[PDB]
Amino acid sequence: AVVKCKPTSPGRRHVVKVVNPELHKGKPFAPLLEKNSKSGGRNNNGRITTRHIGGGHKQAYRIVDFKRNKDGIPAVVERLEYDPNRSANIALVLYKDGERRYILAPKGLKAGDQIQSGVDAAIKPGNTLPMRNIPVGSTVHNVEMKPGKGGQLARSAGTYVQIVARDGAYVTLRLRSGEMRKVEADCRATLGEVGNAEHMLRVLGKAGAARWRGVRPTVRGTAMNPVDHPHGGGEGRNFGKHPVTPWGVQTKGKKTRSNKRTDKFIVRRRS
Amino acid sequence: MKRTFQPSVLKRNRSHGFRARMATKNGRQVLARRRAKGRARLTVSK
RNA sequence: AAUUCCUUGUCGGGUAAGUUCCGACCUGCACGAAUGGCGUAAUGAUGGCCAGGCUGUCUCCACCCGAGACUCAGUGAAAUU
RNA sequence: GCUCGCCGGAAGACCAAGGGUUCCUGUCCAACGUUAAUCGGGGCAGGGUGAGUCGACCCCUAAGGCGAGGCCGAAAGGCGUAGUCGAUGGGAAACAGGUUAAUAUUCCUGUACUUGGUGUUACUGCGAAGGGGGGACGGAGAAGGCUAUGUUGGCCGGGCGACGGUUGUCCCGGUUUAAGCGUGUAGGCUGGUUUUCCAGGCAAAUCCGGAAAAUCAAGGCUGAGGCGUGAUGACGAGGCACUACGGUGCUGAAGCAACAAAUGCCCUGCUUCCAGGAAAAGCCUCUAAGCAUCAGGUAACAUCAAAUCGUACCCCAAACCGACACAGGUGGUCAGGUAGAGAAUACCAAGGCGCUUGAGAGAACUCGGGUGAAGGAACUAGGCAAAAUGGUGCCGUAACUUCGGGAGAAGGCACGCUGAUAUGUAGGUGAGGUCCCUCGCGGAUGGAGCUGAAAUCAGUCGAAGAUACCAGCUGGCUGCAACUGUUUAUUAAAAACACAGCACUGUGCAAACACGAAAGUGGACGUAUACGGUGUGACGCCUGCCCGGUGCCGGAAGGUUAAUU
RNA sequence: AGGACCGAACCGACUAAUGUUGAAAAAUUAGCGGAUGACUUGUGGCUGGGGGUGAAAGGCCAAUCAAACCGGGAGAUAGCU
Repeated sequence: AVVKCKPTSPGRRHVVKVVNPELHKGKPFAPLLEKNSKSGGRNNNGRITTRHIGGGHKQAYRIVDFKRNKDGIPAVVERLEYDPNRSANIALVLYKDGERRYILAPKGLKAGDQIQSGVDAAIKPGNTLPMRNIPVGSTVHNVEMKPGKGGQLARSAGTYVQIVARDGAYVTLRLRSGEMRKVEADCRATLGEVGNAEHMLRVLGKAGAARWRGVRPTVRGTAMNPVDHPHGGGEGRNFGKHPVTPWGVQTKGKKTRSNKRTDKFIVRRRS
Repeated sequence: MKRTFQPSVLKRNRSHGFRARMATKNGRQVLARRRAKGRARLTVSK
């Protein structure tokens, strides 16, 4: 639910919080945890490669199952949990044989729901089947791009994909960006959508909130000196040149896709 | 007012110690130059 | 006007007397709408202006308590030429 | 040696880092000490640092470093796997008293504890570089139960007053004792035992996980303090004798209770929130390959072993970093009394100091302070500086507003001491006694003793009762930026830089982009509700007209055009 | 509950005076700002010179920064003193 804080002090007037009581108020599953140390945007050379990264709260990595290759063994959801490594939530499931795993939480999943994977699985949210056995025009998420490696598309808070056609060994999909892409008709996909749709309505409300996420302040560039940025300086506020990155690239329309390796699985890129 | 030199034995040996000088080609050339000059103390070991 | 050269523009308010300040007028030398326009409670070791209280800031300085300055003994510099 | 003054959340005490004999004793005064010097952190000589339990080494790992083969690179070399190093973190064990001129949890006395090896006896399923459990973890807040510690009374010893009084409700001092062992309380968490079965834990498994039954609810784990023992001991104010007036033998009374109370302990707990909170070993269990009249495992007793290195002294300073015996800088631990909300402030205890030139004089002028007739900003670029306001309770409080604020707005009244209400009240703490019980560190009742606010009435002293230290000046109009924050170390703290919010644009994952001759790494163990770049800068009402120029994004008829032939 | 309020430790540096061959190659005294957080601090580690880092001043990188320090080419060149 979306909750608006009262203005008892500056820095709380514009704070908007998203509260989900269904989440587990306890420790996570220890056996499925790993260490995750921060980098600060620096590579093995010690140089900064991505700016505006640093600090934040300590986090632990949850091992999530993006493959879903346990076929013929029904599982039951135990509880919903909060994951600091991603915007969406996760669910702890229990298989009949006694194994536990983490999966992305679909839209309308609760505790006690039953899920299954395989060719013969039922068409219900949370179930994973190859796109060959999924009807056309349905909504799916966590889509595999190559059979066996695990889902890579539609893993965010409230994203999903739509199957539009099936010609041969390939299936055409409409991604959340509007792109028309086609992949082989052997990749697994999960029915339903990722349920955190309210994630987009949150308002941080103050600078300190952004620092908690590990985001460092951004310096414009027109406020620098000519030796530091092409936008440079000047007596006052001049800016008499075309917008440009550091290192000299346009940033206002210039496309930068130069792959040319696939160039077949794209039809209607966007817009 | 805090000054520039803040002593620390552990950091002194790890930065200018004998073994630190022997771990690189350039470090071993420092010792060669000092041996030729005849320095009584090659490094800051002790 | 943090923007107005002519300029202390003109009128009114406040003062015995106001090139500053506040409110209007528009002849905008050379405002203007995300290198944003116009408003805005709260906040500020931020800029300008006016009152009450308060006083040696001042009319106009007087006395007093301490550390140097001055004399005696010991030690004993410097810029410059 | 007797007085005076200063610090006392230090200017006292104990360490790390760093220094390296500055420590103690004898002797010397040239140089060093901002003066003299018999003195010294100075010269010379001798002496001093005692550990199975403290620390290091050692076992284990974080960031990170190195890195057999390997991949890449003109050479040098770069990255990285298996591994191996790396504390600022995890991992067995000692307390009190006595003693030296200088060391001690290290020596002595008394009383304890831990991990290994060998051997004997009894009983036995033992076994890993593998599996599981455990180790193992955030912020804030709220109490309750305790201790350190303090105060008073009782008790024991001593005292009867340099000047009026002081045999009493009077004065001074002491009233101290550990680890270990036994007991398992306040309180916290979790339902137990038995049998059968199973696509999981890279194979196995009696262990972990999962499913289905039966039978009882009392089982277990964790846990401050208190009590007992340790202790017929040690310590002990004061006496009595050696006596160079530098010190040791001998002996030694009381050694209880009540109240108050932590920022420390129970607490790695409990409650609650979003930003969702290390790793590995020791340790406890389970089996594989293997070995079984052996070897190994558990328990008892005896015996042996626990090496090596550090240990002096300073450590908010004259010994460390600043060229100095330099108003500077430097992390952790201990936390007494009266007043007080307090680790502020004032005066003190334990303890430590008066800061390494002095003696006189009492001019101008400079520095740091106190007071002031009448006027009260007339000073000045400018109320710069100074003066002034200052506490608690009650009454009362405007425009405006995003309804939280503005606000401690402004302003007003009361504050000491004595007596009574009440020989000390409300409240807090709680003994004896009585009854009961799963008789125990139990429960109910009971109220002695101790401790102790606030208010009202009356009286009373001074010019002044929040009397000292301590401790907001207030109000009206207006520009800029929303706000808390950030910045030119050493002339600029701002209207500048960040900021939440908003928009455009790039990017379908071997992503764009960035560091790299390359390998590769970051982005990210993320996937368009995501990530990068650019401009604007909370919020409210809004954001008009122009695509000729330059850039960017599309388009194909034609013209022009490289290497090559 | 809070980048909430008053205020010590702790971290900062707005005003004035003194000092300016200073006690000090940036400090002292009296006031002043933040003080549960975008906070502060100990130990160790990583980023190297046309490069680093930078809530952005051309700031900082060992009292040195519009291109650090040391050695070398080197007795660079100087129609100028």
